Amino acid sequence: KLPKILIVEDDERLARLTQEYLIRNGLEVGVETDGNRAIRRIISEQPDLVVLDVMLPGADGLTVCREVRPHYHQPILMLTARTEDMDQVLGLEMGADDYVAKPVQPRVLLARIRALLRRT
Amino acid sequence: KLPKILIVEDDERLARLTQEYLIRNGLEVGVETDGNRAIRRIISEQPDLVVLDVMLPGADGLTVCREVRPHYHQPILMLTARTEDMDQVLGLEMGADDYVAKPVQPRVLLARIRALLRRT
Repeated sequence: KLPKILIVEDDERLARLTQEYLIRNGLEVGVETDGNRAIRRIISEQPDLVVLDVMLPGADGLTVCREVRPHYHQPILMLTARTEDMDQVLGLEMGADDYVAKPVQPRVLLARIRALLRRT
Repeated sequence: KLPKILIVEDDERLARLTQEYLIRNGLEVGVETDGNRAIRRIISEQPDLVVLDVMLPGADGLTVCREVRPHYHQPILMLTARTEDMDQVLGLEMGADDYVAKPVQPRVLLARIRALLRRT
């Protein structure tokens, strides 16, 4: 009965390294690399939390938020290299509960994931 | 029926400038400058959200957080110059829902406040 995390990240190698670390810290973690696939997968699998990049093939992160939010109310943590002020404000306003700059220290990501899961 | 914000910040001038900005954006905002006073004030006034610095006289931000949490369940956004990885993890683990580095752009702070209020 571990918390289920879905990592949505185009960088396959980065996604996996992040996945392995979170798994080592009491989380069950899956990885999706396509934005359109993420929308379908998030709605059907209903992860406890989504770690979401803004830049994605198929559908970008902002579009992923808009499309899943009517059917998915769990925390979404945006994790991206798109770190300008406008980008951050826009992500949050579109439905992300957090917006984190890459590269993120593993422990910091874990702490933010835990804090979000705490308020559900 | 505006959201009520309490800013807890030792820099009186910075606190006021931040207060004025948030007020201009549909928030009711108060300012507290002492950690010990903040604990009493947060518990009794029950703000909809607290903007909380780590560095405070009387009682530090982590202590304030620790002390109010059994009697205060609303969002706490830590806003501080204490930006080390360990500091961030500790703040979140202590009960903060967000942890933001100073100086923060006004629009970004507003967005984070709204996202946090959204999750109640």
